[PDB]
Amino acid sequence: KLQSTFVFEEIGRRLKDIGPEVVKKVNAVFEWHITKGGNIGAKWTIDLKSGSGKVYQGPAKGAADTTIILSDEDFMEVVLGKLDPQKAFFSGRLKARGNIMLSQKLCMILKDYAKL
Ligand SMILES: COCCOCCOCCOc1ccc(C(C)(C)CC(C)(C)C)cc1
Ligand SMILES: [Cu+2]
Repeated sequence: KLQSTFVFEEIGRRLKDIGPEVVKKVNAVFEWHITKGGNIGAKWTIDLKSGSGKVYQGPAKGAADTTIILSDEDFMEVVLGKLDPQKAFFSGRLKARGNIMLSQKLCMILKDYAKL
């Protein structure tokens, strides 16, 4: 059981409401590899390229623009504000592949949706 699952499911619920506005600012597809034992326990895609966006399990149906790899616990610590994702990147706990420049847009945008 991964705690990250609750977050991804809630994100999916959120996008059915704020999706269209999130997809216009981001315009990208994000893949997530959540580890538990250095072992990938779950893969998630957050597609923000059309409509209201979508969250689904597994690898991206097409190319992912950015892939983020981190532990279940570290993901949760970033979600709860206890671990800065940029510090985690420079420390080696958070890995990012692909277009790392796109990673900025995502946190900032949903956060601003976390204050409404
Ligand atoms: C151009 O960037 C310079 C290098 O900095 C890299 C920073 O990388 C950290 C940002 O990547 C993340 C990591 C996690 C997240 C969260 C977990 C907040 C996204 C979420 C809540 C939608 C899962 C967002 C962006
Ligand atoms: Cu920033």
